[PDB]
Amino acid sequence: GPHMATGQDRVVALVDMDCFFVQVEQRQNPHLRNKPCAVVQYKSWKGGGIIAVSYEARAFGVTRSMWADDAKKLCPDLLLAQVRESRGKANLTKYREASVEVMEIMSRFAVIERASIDEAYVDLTSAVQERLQKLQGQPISADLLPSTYIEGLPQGPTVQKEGMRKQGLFQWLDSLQIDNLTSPDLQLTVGAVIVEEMRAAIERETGFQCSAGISHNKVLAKLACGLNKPNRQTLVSHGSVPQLFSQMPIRKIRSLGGKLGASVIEILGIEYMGELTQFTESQLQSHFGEKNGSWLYAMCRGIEHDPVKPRQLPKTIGCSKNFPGKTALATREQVQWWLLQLAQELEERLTKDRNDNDRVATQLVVSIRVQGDKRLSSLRRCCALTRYDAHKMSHDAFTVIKNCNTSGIQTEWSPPLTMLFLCATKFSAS
DNA sequence: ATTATGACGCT
DNA sequence: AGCGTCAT
Ligand SMILES: Nc1ncnc2c1ncn2[C@H]1C[C@H](O)[C@@H](COP(=O)(O)OP(=O)(O)OP(=O)(O)O)O1
Ligand SMILES: [Mn+2]
Ligand SMILES: [Mn+2]
Repeated sequence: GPHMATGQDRVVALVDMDCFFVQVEQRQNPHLRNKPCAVVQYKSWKGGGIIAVSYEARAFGVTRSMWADDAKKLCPDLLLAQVRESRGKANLTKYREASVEVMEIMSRFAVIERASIDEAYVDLTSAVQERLQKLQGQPISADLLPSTYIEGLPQGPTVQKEGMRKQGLFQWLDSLQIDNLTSPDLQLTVGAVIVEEMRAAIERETGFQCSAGISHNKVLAKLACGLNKPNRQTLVSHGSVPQLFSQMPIRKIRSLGGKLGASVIEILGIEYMGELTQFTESQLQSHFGEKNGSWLYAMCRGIEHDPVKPRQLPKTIGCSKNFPGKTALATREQVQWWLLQLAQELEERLTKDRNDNDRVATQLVVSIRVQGDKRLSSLRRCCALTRYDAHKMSHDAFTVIKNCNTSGIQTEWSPPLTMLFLCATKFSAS
């Protein structure tokens, strides 16, 4: 009853760019705008691999991970933009720099947690409190929420999507008690007003559109974000959770998309997030461990406490390349040349990072994969990163891996390497 | 031959 | 530390 926490203490948003790498390429090249188009890396093997798809192209069935030649079978007029290649490898710098553009705009409104190259969480609790005093018990006009969906509405007592959106929004606003400065629903609404403003700023100042979710925690905010994409934002209230979760596959919730989620389904014989409410906390802890069990018990009730961490910059800087099938590295000279290529891109990014962000990495992590293994990584070894010098870093990387070579022969490498990875970690201020 | 990343958990 | 999981 009165002592039962409801996880309504915070206002959290998740802002996620719409078909991000595609929009970066469409800003650069106007011919690609408002077209079925995708971003591809490499070209020689089956037209290259698709890593981003415009909403026009999705309508034809084009998806991420599809080969471009296969995508063209679904969409013959599909337009393609290629990822830049430097030192023999895909180079994602243009998209990292576009990410920074967006992150710096978001940071003007609130402290953000960078969650990926194209999304960040926002803790809006304080900003909401401030806007609420500005408002002075003034009602929130629908005009302040021109792209917002209220999940679960309209309900009860109609043909257009925008018409439905506004119907739901009006039901929501009509019910709001604006007199209470601590009503969670009011706080979420004001949160949504601020995110409309954030999203307008991102679009005005970069040309990029995005979607967003507004709720009381990160997991619900992310789920909300995807409910109405592209170019829209969705408010998921605490009250909307039982209906929303009653038909929500468990795999849809962040962190449950893999083996744990499959185990929840198999062991408990359920399909939907809401079905978890029928287990005790101890029951869930018995199956899934103390931490997961407690997390699941609260999460299926819409409650989660993971903070929006104040971190805008990535914690690691890495450079990775696969060498699939017959391209696998089988000579020492091969392995050394590619370590140098990776090390050279790493040095470039590290040096820029040091100038921009007043920090220095102190540890170099080296990872490889060997033909036959189908783990992502076969071996991970660390060494000291004492200077930003590609020749030194690549020599050091070779040193820490060179005894993986089963070859009795100096010059040959066996088994061949199907992946190399250099990652700079453990930053210190400088 | 679903690539290039990047965060966090376990022991 | 080195490995595994989950993510975009
Ligand atoms: N598995 C991947 N491999 C390589 N790059 C990826 C992968 N997933 C995502 N990316 C890149 C390209 C994406 O444009 C960008 C953002 O990813 P994501 O938010 O999942 O989709 P998206 O922004 O392209 O479309 P949308 O978010 O509108 O569905 O990150
Ligand atoms: Mn996105
Ligand atoms: Mn994303």
